[PDB]
Formats: sequence, structure tokens, C-alpha cells
Amino acid sequence: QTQQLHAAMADTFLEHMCRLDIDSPPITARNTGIICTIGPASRSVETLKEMIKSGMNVARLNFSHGTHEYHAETIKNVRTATESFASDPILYRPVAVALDTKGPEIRTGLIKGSGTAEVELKKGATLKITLDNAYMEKCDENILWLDYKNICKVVEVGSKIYVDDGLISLQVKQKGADFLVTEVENGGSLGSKKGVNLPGAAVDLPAVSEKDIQDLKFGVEQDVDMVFASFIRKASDVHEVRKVLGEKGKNIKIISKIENHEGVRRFDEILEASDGIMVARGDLGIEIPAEKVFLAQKMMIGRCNRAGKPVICATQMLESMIKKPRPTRAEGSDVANAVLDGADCIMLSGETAKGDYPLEAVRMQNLIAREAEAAIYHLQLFEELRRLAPITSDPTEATAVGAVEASFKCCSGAIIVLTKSGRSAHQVARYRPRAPIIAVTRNPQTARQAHLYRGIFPVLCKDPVQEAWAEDVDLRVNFAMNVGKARGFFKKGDVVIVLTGWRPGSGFTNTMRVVPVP
Amino acid sequence: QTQQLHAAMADTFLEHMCRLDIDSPPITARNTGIICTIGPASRSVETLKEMIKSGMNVARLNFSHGTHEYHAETIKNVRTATESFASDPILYRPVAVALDTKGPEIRTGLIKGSGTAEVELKKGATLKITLDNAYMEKCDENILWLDYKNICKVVEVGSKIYVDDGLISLQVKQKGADFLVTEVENGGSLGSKKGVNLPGAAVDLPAVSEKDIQDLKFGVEQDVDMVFASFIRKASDVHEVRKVLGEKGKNIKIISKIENHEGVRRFDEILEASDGIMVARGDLGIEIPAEKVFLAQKMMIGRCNRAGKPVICATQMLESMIKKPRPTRAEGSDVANAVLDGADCIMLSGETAKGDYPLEAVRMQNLIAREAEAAIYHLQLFEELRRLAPITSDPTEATAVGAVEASFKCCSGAIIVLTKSGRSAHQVARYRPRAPIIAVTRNPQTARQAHLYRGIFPVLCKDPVQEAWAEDVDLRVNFAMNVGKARGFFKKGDVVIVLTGWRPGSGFTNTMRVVPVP
Amino acid sequence: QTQQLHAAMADTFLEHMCRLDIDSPPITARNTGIICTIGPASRSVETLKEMIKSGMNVARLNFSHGTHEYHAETIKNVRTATESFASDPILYRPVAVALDTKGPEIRTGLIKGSGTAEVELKKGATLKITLDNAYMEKCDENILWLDYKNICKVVEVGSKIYVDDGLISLQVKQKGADFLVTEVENGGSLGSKKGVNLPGAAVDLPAVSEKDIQDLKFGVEQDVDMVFASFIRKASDVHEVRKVLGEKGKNIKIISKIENHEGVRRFDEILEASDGIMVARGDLGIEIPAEKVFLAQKMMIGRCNRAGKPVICATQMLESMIKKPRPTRAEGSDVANAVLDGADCIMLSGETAKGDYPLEAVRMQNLIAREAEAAIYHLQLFEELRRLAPITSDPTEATAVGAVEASFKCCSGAIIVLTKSGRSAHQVARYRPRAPIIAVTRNPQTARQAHLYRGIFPVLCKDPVQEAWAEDVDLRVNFAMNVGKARGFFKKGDVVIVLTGWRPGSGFTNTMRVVPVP
Ligand SMILES: O=P(O)(O)OC[C@H]1O[C@](O)(COP(=O)(O)O)[C@@H](O)[C@@H]1O
Ligand SMILES: O=P(O)(O)OC[C@H]1O[C@](O)(COP(=O)(O)O)[C@@H](O)[C@@H]1O
Ligand SMILES: O=P(O)(O)OC[C@H]1O[C@](O)(COP(=O)(O)O)[C@@H](O)[C@@H]1O
Ligand SMILES: O=C([O-])C(=O)[O-]
Ligand SMILES: O=C([O-])C(=O)[O-]
Ligand SMILES: O=C([O-])C(=O)[O-]
Ligand SMILES: [K+]
Ligand SMILES: [K+]
Ligand SMILES: [K+]
Ligand SMILES: [Mg+2]
Ligand SMILES: [Mg+2]
Ligand SMILES: [Mg+2]
Repeated sequence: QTQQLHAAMADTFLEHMCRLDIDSPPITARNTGIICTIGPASRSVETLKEMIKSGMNVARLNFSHGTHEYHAETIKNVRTATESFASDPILYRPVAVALDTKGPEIRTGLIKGSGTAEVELKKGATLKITLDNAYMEKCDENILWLDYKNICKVVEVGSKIYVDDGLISLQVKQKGADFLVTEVENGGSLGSKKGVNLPGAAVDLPAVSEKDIQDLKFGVEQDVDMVFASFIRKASDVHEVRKVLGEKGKNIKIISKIENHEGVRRFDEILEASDGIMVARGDLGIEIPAEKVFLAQKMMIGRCNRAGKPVICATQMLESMIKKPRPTRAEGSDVANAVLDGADCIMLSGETAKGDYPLEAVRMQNLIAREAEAAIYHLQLFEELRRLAPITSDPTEATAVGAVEASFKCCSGAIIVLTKSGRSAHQVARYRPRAPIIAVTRNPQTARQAHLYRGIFPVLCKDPVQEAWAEDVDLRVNFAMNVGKARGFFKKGDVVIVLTGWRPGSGFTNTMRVVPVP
Repeated sequence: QTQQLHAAMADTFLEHMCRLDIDSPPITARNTGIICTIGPASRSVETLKEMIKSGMNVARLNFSHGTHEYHAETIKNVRTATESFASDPILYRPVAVALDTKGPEIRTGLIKGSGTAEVELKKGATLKITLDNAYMEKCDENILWLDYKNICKVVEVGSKIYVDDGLISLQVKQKGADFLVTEVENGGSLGSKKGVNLPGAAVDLPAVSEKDIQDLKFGVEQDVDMVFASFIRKASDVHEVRKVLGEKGKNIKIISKIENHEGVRRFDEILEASDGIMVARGDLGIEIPAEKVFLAQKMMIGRCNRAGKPVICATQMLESMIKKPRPTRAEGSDVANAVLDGADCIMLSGETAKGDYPLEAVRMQNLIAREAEAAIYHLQLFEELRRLAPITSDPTEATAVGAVEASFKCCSGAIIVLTKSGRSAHQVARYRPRAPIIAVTRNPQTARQAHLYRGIFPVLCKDPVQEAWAEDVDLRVNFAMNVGKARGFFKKGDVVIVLTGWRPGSGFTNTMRVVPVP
Repeated sequence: QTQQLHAAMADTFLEHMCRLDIDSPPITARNTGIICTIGPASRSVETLKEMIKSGMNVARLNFSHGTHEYHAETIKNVRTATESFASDPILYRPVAVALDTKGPEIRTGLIKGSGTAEVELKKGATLKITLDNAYMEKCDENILWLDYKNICKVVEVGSKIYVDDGLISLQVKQKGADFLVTEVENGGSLGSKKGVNLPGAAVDLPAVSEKDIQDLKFGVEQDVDMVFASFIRKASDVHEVRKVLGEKGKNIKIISKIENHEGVRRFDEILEASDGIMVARGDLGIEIPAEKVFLAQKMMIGRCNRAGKPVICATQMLESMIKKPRPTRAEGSDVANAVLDGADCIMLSGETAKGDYPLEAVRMQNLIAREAEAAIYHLQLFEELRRLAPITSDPTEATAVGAVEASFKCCSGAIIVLTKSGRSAHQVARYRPRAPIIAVTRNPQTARQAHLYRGIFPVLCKDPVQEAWAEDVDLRVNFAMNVGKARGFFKKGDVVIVLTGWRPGSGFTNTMRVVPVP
């Protein structure tokens, strides 16, 4: 028995667990999207080709660093690498491009001139925070300059301040009108231009900064597929991003990053206004007690799953692999549990942006995700999603649920879906079938954006439109049939589910057929 | 909302998840036992006191290193630290001592010229493995001496050999009588005396070596509470440890460590013969594919939960804390998910034996475990444990289940249980009540051993025996009542469940009372 | 296999059904209370003794017939028969007395000449209804006198009028001053003083008339155990009855009878004000469409089960047995489904009051009830009762649920409960254990009223209160022990549950012990 089907038949979750079998191999298709941050270790066209081969579906560009020229080149390399595979539509894997905004970050100045300079702070020692730009290049164990000008207006005595991924901490002892005297909690090696967090402090920086305005315009110019908006705190923050992207960027998806307490508190507002969510655990785990992160993570994945909107689990998933070729046991666990929680996508940051083993990190996420997907208790999941979904008389929705139910009944090799905008394939995915969803579209952007959804394997048909619509439909269904055969998802004998519409244009999916693979 | 009680009332697991609230604080009681490995960083009487204050419940001695003299002094320090709190029975926290065997380990020799300054192994290079003792202290990038004399008999050309927590990988290119020429796959730095794994080979080292026998007997002499037996592969290995402990060590608990494929395959047989299980993920994630570990972990926790036997999740849970004062997000997640999976105890190894932040590591596990315990979906868990639990005409079992049912009905502050051997408390714990189980005993060994079970807070009553048994029982009940108040588990008005028996001696628990706190 | 235990282990309700076995004999104990209407056929002391031996637990006196002098003698006979078994407390069975009011009913007058005389009513013929007392004793096929003075003011032309258990239907053609010219739709023999129904009409008779007031005070004077209040339409009707019973009758249980559309619509407020409910289907099935009666029945049993208040399924359950010694297949099915629905008691009216086979009808209800009780799917029922069980801190409640859970765990022979007011035993029965609840009391009225609750086998202890309270408790527990053994509920080696308190007086039940039967 493969893909944990024995465990799949358990009548209780406990027995389901008891039945998980390390000797029960998973299927070929991996449903969870893998998002990779591109940087120095993975920027080349050559390495990008291997990233794609290893499993990358989305390339994330972090705009909290780098110039527009730098990112434009990275994007150009991503596309060169992605199109080197275009000559064979059957095997071509679309790759999306995501712009991750700097957003309202607070950073520090330069250490002793050299940007590569590092001052090792002494615990218990003191430290003065300067807002005097004269020191924005003069940083050492005694004077530290920040980006945030209104810092004194929101911080008090006793308050803590974290620097560099929240490792170096500080306690505000003396508050001035433009200065801060603090004592090191647990210092260490302090480099320059590091991230600073002010937990509990209501930072007043702008939802969309000047830099962010520049970057978003650039995103539109570069034709990015999505924007990961940093530090979203409320629905109005998302709306600002939306309005700034405006008309020209109207089809760009906005993924709100939840990384502070206010974002968690106002999560429902944010999700309603967003196209999807990212559980940005780096800042989140500095912003709120590290021990409460898993709670916020499971809450958000659960709500996104309930809403049918994409949710990404991010940050430090395979951290140790920045230096080692194998992950720690906690990391293998974290990736598997993010998938079991229900995340549509999992992400890599420093692991692929700058680490020594970018390809190994991608391959490991592919490996763990696939094993975890087979371990999902679909019996309970499908039942709860069905019962918890709003009641409606939308023909497409009824067709979507019937196809997933039919797919479980016959253990189909796939659910083939023709879609222009991606919507019909999204409706199927929210029900979480075990079988992969081959989404056939002629729209290159829907093909790339589809990766945000668990189980959707976007396929881009390049065939000219046949004059006879019925033949044009069969041509795309056969194209999917060919893809499934070439990819090892299924074979000639197998049974597959096929979703199509009654007429041309979006919004008319209403036909479900159980067909054998030709 | 407190202790995630809003999420607690969800009618589905998905909505349960949707309700997890980072602003819903947990109770004061932390149910999951914390096992700490003692070493250079935590050996002193003074830091051991903080270890205990920080949450350590069990001190683990790793016999893969050190002499009997060394370990006896560790044991003495643990007891000194533990008894420095004995003057106040109401606040005294029993601390167990666990002996973790070396078992059938394979280790490399010493690096030459600098017995630690590592040699660099590069992918593609060649490295010869020798058994010629002339090289046992002259290992380098070209020749590596190993511990296992029959290694050449169980490996073949093409076999894979892993070194140092499986971070270094080699492939046998040529086989010799007393050597192997290999090619390096995953390279890295090689230090001295590192662990070696031969996945897929049938290593013939005895499960219990002569050294293991010496150590086990030493464990009996030193009055240890439990043994963590390394590399258990089948029930007969367990029986062998049992025999070595013999009559004098008959009350010492045997926890079989599962760390190779065979252990997983014969798990049921091993579980039946053992007192409990350790999911020893270090070796397990080298022995089987890293991406399959979470499957084996959930299978074992689920099965031991079904059997009512203790299970320990171990290794690399807060790894990065060996060097940093704060854990990665994957580690925070790992500890939380182990508890949610149902692990009775969690463990620290390098984090407490040698890291720079042992105290912080202990405190973090305490914090995460308590948050995760509140997030458990008891509604489904208790229901499934009941249905799956073997029906029986056993009075004590019926009393235990009724007490847990009653604790949920009146949200009791605790279930107080008088126990001589610990059995009555173990029987309550297997049903997983939300309320803590205060186990009152006069037996010091059962007070220490009780820590292996989720939710049991052992309290050692020193009061002399009353002539009138009824009064002696009431005296012990009031003691529990006092511990709970001083510990902040409940107040004078609260309601608590209390279990007692019909006559003195073990095995007569049959009385359940719902009593208000005095 | 016995008492459908195989079916009990079923994981789904459908499989539970599939496993029901006509060859799995049930236990001796019958849980559903049997309420019998006393009349000419069952009024003699000699026949009453047999009724009790056959299974009667409650004697119902229908006050819409007979004088106070007549009922007082019936009550006297019921008590003479009941006490004839008093010389042996171990086998003595308490028998309750219920007073069922006439309430706002409408009846015709006497048929010409004789009082047994009847007239033939042909379909299509016309019949005139008069209110002119000159004809109240001259009723015949041409003129029918009724006792509802405002009838002409609440009815219209075309209105339907039913006579004699809704078997004769009349349609109003001409609405006269103090008469009605009607057309017979369904013919049949008309007798004297038959019940009349005006479905749809807003009959304005008093909830509690002057005669009902007198009968209710008579009930108090006669020391009846409960009142079955006819035609309750709202909470204020119940309050009126309570006020009439008043301070002296404050302990008499009020069971509101739901038999009209309004009582069903305002059911929740009626239940809150009442002690129990009776699903009075005779009138109900005339007042509302016959095809909807089962909906009202299952809604009421469900809501009563939810609130933990007694519910009686009544009327025409074994109708054909008024004339035949065996019931129809529909009747056997009806009794069984009333029990499966969750009815605390089932009732007999004409079958025992005037039928030719009173004893056989009682025996049949006993036989069917016992078979059905074993066929209940307790696995789902108990789980749902708990899930829906309110959140409280009452110790007695937590003890009751704990005892029921424990009874399922060890398949106990019984749950023995010492109770003064009966409340503690009521609390156990609301959770619907499979095991019988032997309620031991010294209070004769509580022993009598306990029959309203499914599963409570009331037992009246006559022994004098022992000096020492502990021995008095043990004395009462041992008494229940003797009862269970004498009646074949259990035997010496059996395990049973025992519930007692920590001090005399009501409201202190808090102790549960699992013990073998002496
Ligand atoms: O998912 P979307 O955007 O609603 O598209 C699904 C639509 O595509 C179809 O398969 C039609 O395809 P085309 O317009 O591409 O020929 C419809 O029949 C269906 O309404
Ligand atoms: O859990 P165990 O080992 O069975 O001990 C519970 C036993 O302890 C008791 O409370 C008796 O206590 P002492 O024998 O008084 O410690 C019994 O009544 C009960 O049988
Ligand atoms: O069900 P009730 O009316 O609350 O009675 C149960 C009560 O009876 C008891 O068994 C006491 O019995 P007695 O008062 O008749 O001696 C208590 O201990 C208990 O509180
Ligand atoms: O920005 C992020 O991705 C984070 O903080 O984790
Ligand atoms: O031995 C251990 O604890 C392991 O291998 O994880
Ligand atoms: O009154 C009743 O009992 C009825 O109408 O069924
Ligand atoms: K950010
Ligand atoms: K080991
Ligand atoms: K009637
Ligand atoms: Mg950013
Ligand atoms: Mg060891
Ligand atoms: Mg009546």
C-alpha cells in the first residue's frame, strides 16, 4: 500500500496516526508550492535552471535589499532559465515572480565605517541610540543610530528593542527627546544595517513608504505576478497597496504578510481584503513571544483554508541548511507539519538566497512536502471543509465539490481543469483533493499565479485556438492527458476526472466527466 | 478566554484551529515532562539548581561518553541540587535520573596532530577507511579509522556510509579485507570520535555489549530510575536489558530508543516488552530518509498513546540554542507539534549538555509545552481514546476513566491520586485529562518515575503513617490539596477530583470523589 | 451474544442497524416506565395486583370521566394492591398515581334513551348541532348536543368538526345562532359523551376551569404523585396549575400534555415551566395533520432528553389490543421506536382502562421496551448527550457523568444511587446509561416519582436509620445489592457502580465506587 492509503482508511485520527508507514511510498506529484528567495547563491541562469528542476515554483525577490538594476537582472535570469524549458509545453513548468516589499522596517546605521565591520556588544554594558544622522555611519558598542525618527515617541523605559533577527536585545533605561540609554540583555556580534523590532510599541511608520511606492511601480513595470506586502496591520493597509498598484496592477495578487501583533488581531479584516496570506514567522516571532507563534500559524492556515485563500508558511523552515547539506530533525518536522496544518505553499529565504546548499534545500522541501501530503487525513479534512463551506447555488462550486468527491471515490490520477483566470482550479483546490489538479490555461499569468494553490499543477497550452470550440476543448484536455503521462502522474489505464464548461469564456465550468486516460 | 477554551469548544478540528488565540493565556501547570542531558555546561550543583527551577524533571546521563567515576559525580550533584529543596515537601520537585546506554555505536578515531582541529572532506575526493589500529589516533582527510571490526563484512561496493550526525556521506568504491576506499558525496569538516551509520547494512554488534552490561549494573548500584536503551531492534533486545537489570533492578523502567529501520518495523513487539519509548530522531533520521522521520514519530507517539505507555520525543528540538539564546521558528514549531502529537516528554541533548544556553533551552521548552498543551483538541482526543481503549472488567480502569470524564465536566483544577507504585496515576494520564494529575506517594522512586507520564505532578509525602488508615489517606489528600494551592493550581473555592482505594496496598483504587478545595 | 452488544460496538449508525440480532436476548431489567390508565377493565384490587406483576409502574386516572368518589376508590384500590407486596421490601415495587385533568375539552351529550345506545351516521347526511340543553340527553342521528357554549362564535361555514377520536368528521354548512347545520363527511356509529375537536378554531375555554381546580385540589388531598395537565398551550397555563396545587402540593410533578398546535409552537416555554412532558398524540393527531405527529413526537422527546426532563409517549400505542390478544405490526414498531426516540415512559389508555386484554397489553409494552432498550446506539447517544451537556460546576453532575462513563467502561450490572429527593438518580438517568439505576430512598414519594425517568428502578428502604451514618449508608447500599440479586439484575461476582454523598441531607452526592456485588 502506497501514499499511506492504509492510514487514510482509519476511522479515527488517532488510528490514522498509528498507521503512518515509512515503508509506504508517496505518489509522484507534490502538491505544496515551493517559494524560493533568489540572491547571490541562486541568481545565475545556470543555478536557476537547477532550482526549477529541483522544485521551485515561485521566485521571491526581497526588496528590503538591492537596487532596481540588481532585481531587474535577477528577474531577467529567472525568465531566461524558465524559458530554456519552453520548447516542450508538455514538460514546461511555469515559474512565478514575487516582489516582497521592504515596508515599514527600522534598521541601524554603519559600524566603524566598513559595512563589513562588526562591534561585539558586551552584556550588561550600556548603549546610546542616536537619531542624529551624523552617526548614521558612526556605529560602535557605544552609539547606535536607527532609521525610525519617531522612535522616542512610542518607546518607554523598561521597553525592549531587538536587533538582527531579534538575537541581540536591549532594555530602554533612559528615554530622552532624541536619545535612548539602554543596557544590553544578551548582546553579541553586531553588524551594520540590521533589523530592529519594538515589541508592544505601536510603530507609526507609513503603510506604504516612498521606497515602497518606487518598488511597487517597478513591480508593475517588470510584470511581477504577486506582491508579498510586509507588516500588514489592518485592512486599510492592504487597500493602500491595492490603490497604489491601481489599474495597471489590478491583476497582481496581494499576499499580506502577518508579522506583528496587530496583524494577528485584525487578521479577519486583512484576509478579506487580501488575495492570500503569508505567515512571516521571522518578525512575527520577535514581535510576539516565540512560544506563541505555532498558535498564530495554525490559526491563520485554518482561517485561510476555511476561506479558500492561499496561505504561505515562511521563514527558518530549514535554517541550518544555510551551512549544512542536511536539515535538523526539528526542521524536517516543521516542513511536514506546515503541510499537515494545511499551508498551500512553503518558503525558503536565506537557505536559497545566500546559503551554501540552495539546491539541497529546495529538494528537501520537495521531499518532505510529498511525504506529508500523503499523510494528511483526507477523510476528516474533506468532511470538515464540506460542512464548513458557505452554502451556495453557484454551478461552478457544485461542480468543483462533485469532482473532488468523485476523485476520492475512484482514487483518480488527477483532476483536469480548463480555466482562463484560474478560478475553476482554485475552487477545486479549496476542497483539498488528494489527486493533483492539472490546470490547463492559455493565460501565462494565470499559469504562474496558480502555484499559490495547494495541488494545482499549472500547464500552459500554446496551441492555436481551433475554430470549432468543441475541438479546442478536447485539444486542451488531451494536452493535459499528455502532461500527466509524461510526468508520471498516471498512465493509459487509469481513470481521471475532467472539468470543462458549456460555453467559451470564464465563469461557465459546469461539466464533470470520469474518463480513462487514452 | 483562558487556556484556549474557546477553541476547546469547536465542533470540528478545522474550527478548533481557527480559534487558537495568542491572547488566550495558559494555566500555570505544564504537563509535558522535560528531560535534560547533563554535561559540562550543566554539571555543577549551582546550575543544576537553576535547571530544576527552570523546569527540568529528568536528568539524562549519556553513557556514550565518560567514566563511571565521572557519572557517579554527576549523579551526586543532581541529588545534592535536588535535595537542596527537600526541607519543604509542599514545594519539593522530585527529579529522576536516567541512564542512556552507549549500545552498538560505531565511532571514528582521533584526528592526527590536532585531535579535534577538523580535516576538510570535499565532494568527490577519495577517503580510505581502515581498521588498522596504527591509525586510530592518526585520522585525516586521506585515511579514517573506525570502531567496527566487521564493517567490511556487512558493506558492499555502492554502500553508503554516514559520519557525524549523518552530515558527511561516503560511497564505498572498493572493498578490501581490512579497508574500504570511498568517494566523498556530502563533504564537510571531520572531527574526532564521530558517530557512523551504515543505513541498509545489517550491523552485527550486540544490542547489549560487555560495556553496556557494566554500565547497566552500575546504574543499579547508583539507584537510577530508568534506562534509555540505545538501538533496540526487537523484543529480545529489551528482554536482555531486563535480565541484566535483574532482580535488584526490577523496578527500574526500560525505555527502548527506536533509532533504526528495524526498530520501527518491529515496533509493536518492542513496545509490548518495554515500559516506554523514545523516538531517538538523531540516529533515526540518518538510518531512514530524513523526510520520513515525522511519519515514524507520529506513528510511535500514536501507538504508545493507544497503549498508555510513555513516549519521549528527542533530539535537535532546540538545536540552534546550543549557540544562540533564542530558537529558530522551526524549533519552536517542533516542540509544539511533539506535544500536540501526544508526546509524554520532550528532551534536550546538546542544548543542555554542552551549549551556551542550557537554562534558556529548558525555559523555552517549558513555555512552548504549556502553550501547546492548552491548544490540544481534547474533545476529539478523549473521545477517540475512549472508543479505542480495550473494554475491561478492571475496576481501577473504570474509576480512572470516570475521573477524567468528571474532570472535563466540572473543569476541575486537578485530579488527585494516591498511588504506591504510580499505576493508578498512569491509568488516569493515558486518558489525557486537561487538568493536572497530582500523584501523592510516599515511595520516592515512584515520585521520580512519574515524570515519564504526561500531566502527572508527583509529590512525595514525608508525613509519618497514621495508625488509622482513614486518617492516613485523608492526610495525604490534604497534602495534595496544599501542594495545589501553593503551586497555584487551584484556590480554596475550586473543585477537584480525588482518587483513593478501598484498602491499603497496590491495586485497589476504586473510589472517585468530587471535592471542593479546603 | 447478549443485549445487542455486537451492534453496540458498531462504528456507524448504519452498521449498528445491520447488526441488530433477533437472536441476541436482552437483560432482565426493563428501563422504560409503563403508565397504565385504570378503568372498568383494571380497577379491581385483584386485577391491579396482576397489572403490577405485569409491569405497571404508574396508575393514570382520567378525570374527564368519573366522580371524585369514583376516583378516590380507584386510588384506594391501587394502594391496596401495591401495599399487598410491602411485606418484602426487597421485591416490593413502588407504584405511582397520576391525575390527568379533563381540561378544556368538548364533549357531546347522551344518545336517545339508553346510555349504551348508539346511532348510525351516514356519509353525506346532515346533522344539526344544538347547544340547547333540552337535548343534552336526546342526542341522535338528526340532532347532536355539545357542551361548548361559544362553539358557534369560533367556527365558520365550511369548518371541519371531528367527533369521537377524530373518527367522525363534520363540515359546517350553515352557522346558526345556537346551532350548526353540518354535513357528515365520514360516517360511523355515534355514542354518548364523545370528544369533539375544532382544528384551526381558537377555542376559548379556560386552561384551568372550575372543575379542574376542584380535581387538582382533590389530587393534593389524595396525595397523588404527579398531574398530567391536558391541553397546555403556554407557560402561563402551567403556572396556573402550579398555583392551584400550591404550597401544599409543591412537590407534585406537573407533566404538561402537548396536544394542540399552540402547545407545540410554544413548547420551549412550556417545558421550562414544567417538570415533564407528555406527547398526547390522540388529540395532537386531530389538532394537527396526522402525518406530522411523528415530527412533533421526535422534536419533543429530543428536547426533553436535552433538558433532562421526563417525556411520555402516549396514546394508541397498542390500540388493536383493546379487542385482540396480540398487537398489529405497526403497534409493535411504534412502542419500539418511542423507546429508541428516547421516551422515558410509554403509556396505555383504552388498552388498560376498558380493553379485553389489559394484562396482555402491559406485558407486550414490557417485552418490546426491553428489546428496544438494548437496541439503542449508546455510543452515539452518550457522546451527543455529553457534547450538548451544559457547562456547570455542580459536583453531583460531575459525579453522575463520571459514573455513567465508568458503567460503560466495565459493562457494570447497575449504578446504585442513594437519594433523598431523587435528584441524584435523575442526574444519572439523563446521561442514559445502559445499566439500570437502582435508586435507594427512604422517601416514599421520591420512590414513586422516580418512575418518570428512564432506567431508574426505585427501591424503598424501610430499615430504621442507623446510629452511625457510615453504617446507615452501607446498610442502604447492601439493600440495593440484595434487590439486584433477587430480581436477576446481577450476581455475586459482578462489578457495579455505587454513588453516595459525604454527609446527610440533599445536594451532597459526590462519591463513586466501583465494587463487586457481595
Ligand atoms: O476558470 P474560469 O476562468 O471561469 O474558466 C473556466 C472557463 O473556461 C472554459 O473551459 C472555456 O474555455 P475557453 O474560453 O478558453 O475556450 C469554460 O467553458 C469555462 O467557463
Ligand atoms: O497505584 P497503586 O500502586 O495501585 O496504589 C494505589 C493504592 O494505594 C491506596 O490508596 C493505598 O494506600 P497505602 O496502601 O495506604 O499507600 C489503595 O487504597 C490503592 O490500592
Ligand atoms: O439526591 P439527593 O436528594 O440530593 O440525595 C443524595 C443525598 O443523600 C445522601 O446519600 C445522604 O443520605 P441521607 O441524608 O438520607 O442520610 C447524601 O450523602 C446525598 O447528598
Ligand atoms: O519577512 C519575512 O518573511 C519574515 O519576517 O519572516
Ligand atoms: O540517541 C539519541 O538520543 C538519538 O540518536 O537521537
Ligand atoms: O389526552 C391524551 O392523552 C391524548 O389526547 O392523547
Ligand atoms: K518583513
Ligand atoms: K543512540
Ligand atoms: K383525550
Ligand atoms: Mg522584505
Ligand atoms: Mg547514548
Ligand atoms: Mg383527560
